[PDB]
Amino acid sequence: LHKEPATLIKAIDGDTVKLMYKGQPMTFRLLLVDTPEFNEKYGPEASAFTKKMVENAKKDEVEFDKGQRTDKYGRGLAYIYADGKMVEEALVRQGLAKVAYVYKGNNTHEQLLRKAEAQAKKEKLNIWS
Ligand SMILES: Cc1cn([C@H]2C[C@H](OP(=O)(O)O)[C@@H](COP(=O)(O)O)O2)c(=O)[nH]c1=O
Ligand SMILES: [Ca+2]
Repeated sequence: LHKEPATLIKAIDGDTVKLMYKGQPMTFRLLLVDTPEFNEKYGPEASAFTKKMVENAKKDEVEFDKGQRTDKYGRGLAYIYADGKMVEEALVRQGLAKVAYVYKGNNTHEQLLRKAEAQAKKEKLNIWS
C-alpha cells in the first residue's frame, strides 16, 4: 500500500472526512472502523477527536487498500493519516471506535487495529468503560 496526498475540506464525524483528492472533493469513510453516530454515546467525542487530528495536521494522506476504493454511497474507502499517524489506530486505541466492516479484499491493517482495540478494552477506555 501507499500513501497519497489529500487536503482537508472538512471534518464530518468520527469516521467520515471530506478531503480534496487528486483535485476533487470527496467524502472518505475510514476503512476498518466504526465510530458512534454523533447522536450516540461517545459520538461527539469521536467526531471531536477525528476533527482535531485531521485539522491540526500539517499533512493529511489517504491510503487505499487492495480492494474497493468507493462504497455504495460514493464515499471513498481508505485509511487516513494525519502527520503520519493513522486516524483509525488513534481512534481505536482511545476506545472511540471499534474494529468493524472488515471485508476480505480491504483488510490490510486489521491486526494492527485489533491490537489497539485490545489495549483500549484492557484500559476500559470510553466505549469499553
Ligand atoms: C467501512 C465500510 C462501510 N461500508 C458500508 C457498509 C454499510 O452499509 P449500510 O449503510 O447498508 O449499513 C455502511 C456503514 O457506514 P456507516 O458506519 O458510515 O454508516 O457503509 C462499505 O460498504 N465498505 C466499507 O469498507
Ligand atoms: Ca459510524
